[PDB]
Amino acid sequence: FISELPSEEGKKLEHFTKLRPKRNKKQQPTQAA
Amino acid sequence: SDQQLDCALDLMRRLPPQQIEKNLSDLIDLVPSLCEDLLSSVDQPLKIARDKVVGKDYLLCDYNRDGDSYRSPWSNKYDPPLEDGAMPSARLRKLEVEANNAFDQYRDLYFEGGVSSVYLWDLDHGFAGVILIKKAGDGSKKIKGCWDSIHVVEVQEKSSGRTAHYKLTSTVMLWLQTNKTGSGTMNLGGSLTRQMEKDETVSDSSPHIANIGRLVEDMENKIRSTLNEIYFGKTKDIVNGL
Amino acid sequence: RVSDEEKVRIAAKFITHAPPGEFNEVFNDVRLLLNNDNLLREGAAHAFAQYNMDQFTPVKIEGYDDQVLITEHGDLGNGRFLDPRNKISFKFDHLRKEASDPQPEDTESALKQWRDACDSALRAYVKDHYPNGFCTVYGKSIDGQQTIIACIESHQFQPKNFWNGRWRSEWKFTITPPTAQVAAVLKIQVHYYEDGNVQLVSHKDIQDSVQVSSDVQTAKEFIKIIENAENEYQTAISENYQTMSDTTFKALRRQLPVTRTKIDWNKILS
Repeated sequence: FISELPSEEGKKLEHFTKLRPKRNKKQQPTQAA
Repeated sequence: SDQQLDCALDLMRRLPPQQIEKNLSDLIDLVPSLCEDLLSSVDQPLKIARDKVVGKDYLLCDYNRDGDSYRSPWSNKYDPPLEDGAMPSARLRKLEVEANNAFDQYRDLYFEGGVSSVYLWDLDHGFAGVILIKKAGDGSKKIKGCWDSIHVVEVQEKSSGRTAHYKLTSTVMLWLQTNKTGSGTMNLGGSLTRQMEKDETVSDSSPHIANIGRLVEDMENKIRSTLNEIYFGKTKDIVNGL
Repeated sequence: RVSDEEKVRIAAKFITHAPPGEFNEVFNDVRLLLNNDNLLREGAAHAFAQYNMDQFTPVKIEGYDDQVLITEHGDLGNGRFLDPRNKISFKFDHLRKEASDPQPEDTESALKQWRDACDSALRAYVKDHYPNGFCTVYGKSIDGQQTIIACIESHQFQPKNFWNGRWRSEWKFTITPPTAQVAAVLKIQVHYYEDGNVQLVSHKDIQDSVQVSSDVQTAKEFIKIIENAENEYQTAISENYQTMSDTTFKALRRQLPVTRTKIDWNKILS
């Protein structure tokens, strides 16, 4: 320890929302909430 | 840092969805450099706001946000006001208005209530948009439910202007719970995400909103069935097998 | 900016909310996001142990057939945990979830007599009522009161199919002739995460009473209350599912508009 631990899942989860078109903002948020 | 992003998105796939907002704010505190990508790729329950100048409700998400303000689809104005916030092109604002009206009707016909909003934004060689729908069921009963639709569409017009390529990524979040807390409390909640792609004729009789309307309708009809199977069949058989 | 101290508090909290069978995935995610191994080790050591104790983690010990649950009730300090059935102590690596160095533990109390009878009756109950269940029974004095503590775990892990599920129940019998008050908490958690993230979370508190007689008679009454309460709760969950599917879900979105045709999008647009 500490080291990366084993997984029986076989494959990474895919993240479909990564591939969504991006909208550019003129200003970034103060807070996330 | 794409490997960071993947880990964060992997995290949101495992942490109780009953706590999405808090986990998203914690996660951003944990990795501040991911703020922008997290806000764009992590779906959250939809919040309702009132546009006071028009007297209609609208839905909040990252796609109508700028700074800490949100744009209404009715009045096309940020709230709190903004000096310089991202706006659709004048041509696209026009389509955004038609699309809001169209999906208002769609919502009435499929949901018979709730609230909907549509936000569009210009791309280099097309445009994108989000269709939002929020419908709460009867919250007065022992069990209550809520439904959030988030449909993000990307549209690439072909040069001839006669076909376009449409890319849909749809999230439906489904929340069911007991009104009792805590002892005897039961909460079954979360979301499913699906993708559809399609080339379509674009013409006076098959315009963008109609082609997008059909894809959203197809998608939602399919996901409703899938939700039924996953929530009330699959998680139930898992329970039964414990 | 959040302090390093806060970053690990957050990392620790994520680790404690890992769904069952997914500790390793959440740990690896958080380990990489924190990007400080020294900090993770100091600041989230507490969380590894808490997760295991809260989850009633079953562990196999070499040379004993019956797995033991890791709970707060068995924590003997300095990395060791009690196995009351087998009368041993064993080191537990909280990250790797491995038992080592088993050693005899004296018990004797004989709240032990009650402990052993409750354990026998619960073991038979668990083998019948669960496909893959484990249980551990403790006997101890808390605030000068002789208390039996029964813990049950049962899980199904299918990471290849993107789902995991776990049941836990903890039963406390506080021995006070002629009537023992009984307290319980029953918990279910199910996670499905193929092309989404859906979770069932539920728990139920039980309060009841048992007449206390002999160790063997009282145990059998103990088990009778457990069975009944655990059966009623399973029935309620299943009633709740039925209500959700045939009433609550139907109230959200229709299958088709009232005209029961798909939308005419030309007519909407005109």
